[PDB]
Amino acid sequence: KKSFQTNVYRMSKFDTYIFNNLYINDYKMFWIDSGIAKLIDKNCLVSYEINSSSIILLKKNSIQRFSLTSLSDENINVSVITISDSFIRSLKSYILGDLMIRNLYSENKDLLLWNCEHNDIAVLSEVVNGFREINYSDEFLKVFFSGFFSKVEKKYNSIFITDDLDAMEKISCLVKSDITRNWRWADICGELRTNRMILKKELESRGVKFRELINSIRISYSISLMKTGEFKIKQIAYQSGFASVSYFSTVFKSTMNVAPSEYLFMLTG
Ligand SMILES: Cc1cccc2c1[C@@H](CCC(=O)O)CCC2
Repeated sequence: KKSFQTNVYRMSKFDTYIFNNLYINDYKMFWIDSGIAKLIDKNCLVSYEINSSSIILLKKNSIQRFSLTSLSDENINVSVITISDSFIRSLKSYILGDLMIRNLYSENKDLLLWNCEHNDIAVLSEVVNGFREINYSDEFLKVFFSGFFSKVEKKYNSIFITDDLDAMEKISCLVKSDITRNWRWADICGELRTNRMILKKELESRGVKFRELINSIRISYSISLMKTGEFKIKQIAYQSGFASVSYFSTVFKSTMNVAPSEYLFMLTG
C-alpha cells in the first residue's frame, strides 16, 4: 500500500481546476469517474475532452500548465494516484527488459492520455480505495503498472519512466534532499559538477527561470506534507523552505488557483 498516495477531489458543474508551474514530484495519474471534462494543455497548446475511461499520466519532473473543466451537471470525482519512487524502481526489471525498442523513443511528452478498458479502471480504483476491498500482490501490481506504462510509451513512441542519470532528475533529487537550503545556480553546478551552460537547458526546456523552479518544487513539497495530515499552514510554509507565510501563500495560489487552507481542506474532508 505504501507504494501509492491517493486522493479523490469533487468537482461541481462547470467548475475548473487550473495549474500553473505545477511541478510533478513523482509519477502521477488521474481520471474522472463519470461525465465529461475538458482538459486544456497550455504546454502543448491543445484542448480535448476526457471521459470516465481516459487515464491522464503526468511525468515525473515535468512542469505542468493545464486546466480541467467539468462539462457535466452531475458532480464529478477526480481520482489522483501518486506513485512512490520506491515502486517505480521496482518496475525497472520489467520495462527495461525490453530496452532495444526503447532506445528509439523520444522524450518530449510530459502529459500522456490512455483510453483503457473497464479492468484497468477497476484496478486503479481499488488502488484509490487503499485496497480496502481487493488486496493485490506486489507482483500483480508490478506486472500491471509496468505493462500499463509500456503500453502508453508505445502509443506516444516516447519514454515515460526516465532514468536516474537524467539532469533534471539530479537537480530535483538534490533540491528535495534539502528543501530549506537557500539554493542558487552556483549550488546546483557545484553539487552536480556540471556547467551552467548544460544544466540551463533543463530549465528553459520547461519554460522556467531558476526562482520559479525552486518555488515549484517547494509547492509540491508542501502539498506532500499537507497529505500526511499535517494541518498547520504556518508550519508547512517554513517546512517547505519559504521565508514567509505570505510568500508561500502567493506562490501556492499562483500554482494551484486555491489558497493553501482551501486545499488542505479538500484533502481532509
Ligand atoms: C488537485 C487536483 C485536482 C484534479 C486533478 C489534479 C489535481 C492535482 C493533484 C494534487 C497533487 O497531487 O499534487 C494535480 C494533478 C491533477
